[PDB]
Amino acid sequence: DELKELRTKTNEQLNEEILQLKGELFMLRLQRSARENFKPSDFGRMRKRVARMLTVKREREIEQGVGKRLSRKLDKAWKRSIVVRPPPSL
Amino acid sequence: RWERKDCKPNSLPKLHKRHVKVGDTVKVISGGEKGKIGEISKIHKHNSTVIIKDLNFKTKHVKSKEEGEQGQIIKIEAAIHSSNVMLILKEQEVADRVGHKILEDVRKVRYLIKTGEIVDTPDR
Amino acid sequence: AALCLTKRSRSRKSLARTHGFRLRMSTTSGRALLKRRRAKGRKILCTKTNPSSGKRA
Amino acid sequence: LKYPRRILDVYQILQSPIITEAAIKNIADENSLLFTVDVRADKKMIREAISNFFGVKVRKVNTLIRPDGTKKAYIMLNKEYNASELAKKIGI
Amino acid sequence: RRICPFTGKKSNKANRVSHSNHKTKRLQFVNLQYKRVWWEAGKRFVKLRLSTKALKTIEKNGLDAVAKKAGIDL
RNA sequence: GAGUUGAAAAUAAGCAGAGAUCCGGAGAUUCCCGAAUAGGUCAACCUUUCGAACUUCUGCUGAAUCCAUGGGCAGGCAAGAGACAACCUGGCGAACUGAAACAUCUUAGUAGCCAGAGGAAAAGAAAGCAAAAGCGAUUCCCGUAGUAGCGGCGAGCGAA
RNA sequence: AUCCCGUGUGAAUCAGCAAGGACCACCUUGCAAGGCUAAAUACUCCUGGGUGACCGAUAGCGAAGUAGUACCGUGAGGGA
RNA sequence: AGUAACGCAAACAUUGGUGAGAAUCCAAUGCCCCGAAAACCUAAGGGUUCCUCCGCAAGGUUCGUCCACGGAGGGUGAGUCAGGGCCUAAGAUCAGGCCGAAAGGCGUAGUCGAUGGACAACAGGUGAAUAUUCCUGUACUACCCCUUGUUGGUCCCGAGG
RNA sequence: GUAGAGAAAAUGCCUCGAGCCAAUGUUCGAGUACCAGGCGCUACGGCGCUGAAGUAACCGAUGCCAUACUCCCAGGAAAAGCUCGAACGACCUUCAACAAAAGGGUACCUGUACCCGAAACCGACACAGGUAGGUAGGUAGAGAAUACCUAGGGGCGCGA
Repeated sequence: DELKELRTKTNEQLNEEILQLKGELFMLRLQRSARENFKPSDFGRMRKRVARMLTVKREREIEQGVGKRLSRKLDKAWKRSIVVRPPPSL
Repeated sequence: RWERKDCKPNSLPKLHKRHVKVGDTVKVISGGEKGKIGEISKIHKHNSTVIIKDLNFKTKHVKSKEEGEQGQIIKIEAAIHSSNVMLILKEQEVADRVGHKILEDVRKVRYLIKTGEIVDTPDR
Repeated sequence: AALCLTKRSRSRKSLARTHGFRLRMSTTSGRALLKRRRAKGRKILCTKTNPSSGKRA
Repeated sequence: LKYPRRILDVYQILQSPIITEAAIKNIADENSLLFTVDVRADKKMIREAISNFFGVKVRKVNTLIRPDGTKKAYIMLNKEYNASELAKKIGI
Repeated sequence: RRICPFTGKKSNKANRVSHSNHKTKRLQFVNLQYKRVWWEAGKRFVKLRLSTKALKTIEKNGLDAVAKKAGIDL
């Protein structure tokens, strides 16, 4: 059971999939208040999946060639502009 | 009790390593109830403590409910150390020492040294 | 006249400048003090205050 | 170019609601409701993480640091939107 | 510092012996001195700070040699 | 090679032979203060057009004599700036003490402080030592020698 | 004597110059005022392996549990 | 040695409660004391002591059901009030500059530094703990958006204040 | 106004030029609330509905005009905001600003609890000590003293 799909995703789909992950994770955190307790099974996975996405992107960035400093700057030029979106689940 | 906490190489407790495996059919070697077959059920791998079923008889007591109601006694079966259990198969009903082989395939398994039986058996 | 009591409710901000970490570091001697307070192994190696809220309950 | 008072990632801005009886009274009282935000949040970045995560226009964000370090944000939703019925889809 | 740009002529650590042979410490230092020598290659003066030995030396050996042997100008 | 989600027991769901827990080599992320580095600052903060100052490189090229310059301006790249147990080199360098007092001397060029650097540093290839005979860059241990010698020829220091 | 430094004068270079414990001769050694260089060598906050006529709970690290902790001092610092 | 003491000479008394236990907690009724305060705010400081519910081992110079003590939850909302985002005094740090065994010293433009100058909110409600912060009503300041026009800018600058 | 170029600085003339300065004052804000007092509930708090009058004379400030004014010598901080404009400086109704609807909307961080002439702050103690500033009522009094009291708070934590 492993994610041989992120390495197939290009940049864009990878990115929006990151945002959607963080959203659905926002909702999971939100559910704790009203105690719908399926989270422990499948909370950490969500959290522990965004990391995979980030790792894949950095490797891709690396073959292409950018310094860590440059990558950091690039990340900031992206962190700065992002609009929260409701999660797909409704 | 600090004198007996799990020992920690940099954020983790050393796991030791024991010959016995879950679902094993063991004879108690020496301690106490010497010479009594059993099926292990639960291995505490840091202490080498192993509870085999229906043997060790601990007569505890439990306050059940919040008003002092019930609290009827339970009888739990507590640990026994690992160096006190050998293996048996019902066919060669006899204790033995473990071993190893590399069978014709790649995999590598137990092999009771005093007999020809195989401890690993099927995968499940 | 107050009884020979050395410390009075002086402002934390005023105290910080005199013994503040920022103040402590600038002097050549001050940096030296940090050397020792770390080689011994202290944890609260100053007395400071913070321009937000100098306390966490 | 315009940047946010700081880079907090936006999503990390809100953490959990507050389920105290008093907050229930405020939901049922003012068209407010309480959030618990991490310390590096604003009235811009909280005022612009509810009008873009619940689809409700917000009126005020009275936020306050809390004696132990974390932050706590009363949000007054504009009257046209009504508090309790919104919190019902949230679970409160 | 009191160090000739053109020679490492430092002060001298020397104790001044008295007549009872009582030795104080008396740091002893060069007569390096404010002048303004006429750097020909720019037709123009430069203001320097010169241990007189080094002044004699520039004259005997010219200036620019002294310069590169210490690497000083501009 | 099986069971596991750190300490202690549950707790909640999970993951794993379609290798989980775990152990190694290489990676990636590494919020904020701190050399601290965008600017200020009461350290872990605020204001921020998002990013020091020193070298270096490429361009603009003050002053007087449009000279030549250096300085300044900019776009550059990314190297120095901190840390250290003891050992080492350098600079500054005490005193109580011993001399049955004490100014020469001795503790001692020790301690300490500052400045560098290394896993070792410093020294080093002969304008050396020798002695009518020979050696052959440095650095250490033994031993010559507590001898020669120096010394209010006192306390003591003491080579080759 | 050699050896490096402050002030001022300030040689010759090989049918020369320096040293050979003032200095002078003769002889003998080496030849300055430019630079670099491994080992044997001193060290331990440490890591791995082993050993102990070393301690074993006011001993051994000050410290066999949130030990430079509690506490005390404004502070350096002291410290169970 | 169960000895001195129990921290001022404002002063307690009752009835009825709570409780296993009342001089010591709660509520009355009475007496009394401060009132340029033994009152109400607020700068500093403290830093969780505030509130609610349990608890009584140690603490309280007695007692204890009670506490500023232990345990678990909870709490402090600002365009206007205070500070920062504005300014600068004493002072501090000072690029470059000068001086100095090293560190570093003197020093200019700059940069910080308010105890000071610029600048805009009041009344009444609410409530266990917040209210010039929340609510009601009426205000004020700054920046945009809309209209007509003039096209002429903002800075560095020289002046009033 | 004009004379030595915007702006004051200095010169002179002149202006249906005689009023300017500031707390109070009026009205709206408040045809409103607010309220003593009524009638029920009550696990004796609480709430409920109603709710009249809401005016004048005295004295008086250690607030206010106010850095009015007079008198003194010892002769009393600065820089920003803010108001006027020259090399009408780079830039130009595309990026601009003003009367302006005083029309519509928006409005950044940090502190706020509790003590604060203190049992929790500084004197090591729940210490007959100390701690900036603000408000300042009645009777008698010259008075912020004193004496007795409103508001509010307390009866001092061993007793008989």
